[PDB]
Amino acid sequence: HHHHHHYSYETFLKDSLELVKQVEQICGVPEALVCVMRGGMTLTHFLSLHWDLREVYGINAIALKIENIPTIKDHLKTILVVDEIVDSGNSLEAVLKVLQDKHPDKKFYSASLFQKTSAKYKADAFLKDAPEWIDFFWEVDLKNLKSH
Amino acid sequence: HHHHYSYETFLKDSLELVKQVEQICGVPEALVCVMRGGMTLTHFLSLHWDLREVYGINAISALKIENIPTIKDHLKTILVVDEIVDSGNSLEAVLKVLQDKHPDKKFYSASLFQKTSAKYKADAFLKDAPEWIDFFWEVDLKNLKSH
Ligand SMILES: O=c1[nH]cnc2c(CNCCCP(=O)(O)O)c[nH]c12
Repeated sequence: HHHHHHYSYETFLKDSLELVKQVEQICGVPEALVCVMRGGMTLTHFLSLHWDLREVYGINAIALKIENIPTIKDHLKTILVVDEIVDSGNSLEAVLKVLQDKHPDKKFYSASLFQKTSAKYKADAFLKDAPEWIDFFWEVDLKNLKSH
Repeated sequence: HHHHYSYETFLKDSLELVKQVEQICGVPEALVCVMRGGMTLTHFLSLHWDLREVYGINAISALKIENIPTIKDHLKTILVVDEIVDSGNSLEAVLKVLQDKHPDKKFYSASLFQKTSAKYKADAFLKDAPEWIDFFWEVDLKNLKSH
């Protein structure tokens, strides 16, 4: 069927620097992050430490219900929503919808490492077109290590 | 003196943490990530255990616990994860609010590092905390940029 793409820790570090650069071009350094769990956790960890951001919020998604919706402090105006891949785009669109409804005065930008060209909804910042089959080091490294 | 905690060491430690946690409470039913320190660790653990119920909580310094999660009713065995226990003050305050808000659930804590003189200790930890540790999620990205 489809060929097997893999995203390593070293590629993640290189791309994260480029992601930082592109986010700063579009909205400056964010004042807070919303991590889409689980996919965005490692990325948002690295980004929040790089930008010295202590305001890091989480949000979950499942025909979609968005769960654990954060309540962002009033003085935070520029928020970056972070996920690792946008496939159909349905989850990210729903996440941004509930976040902006709840906080109409704030500006939410979205960033993803990978982005399907066919997605109905695209992140404001993304680095790479998503192939049909790609796995990530946070998914596969532990078990190959356990297998050895 | 200065320890760089690498991605490779973190992988090996994460498997051992899984083993130690399962010995104590079995496989957890959900995770609470202490942000930011527990983020990457909770990401790897939740994927390893195939757990989608992952919650965040914030401990910011003086000390305030913020963004207290509402854990669903059917989840009873919860693992709270952070990367290092120093004084133990922030983990102790996280557990107290979680237990206060969910008196029906059992919360266990796990850390990679724990300093021996900590006033409050995690249920499960792997290594004594040395004088200072650079974690790869803290330094690798600025080091790559600057070299
Ligand atoms: O060597 C270290 N590297 C990175 N971070 C730390 C910290 C702060 N986080 C620990 C939890 C705060 P506490 O409430 O337990 O005191 C202490 N030492 C180190």
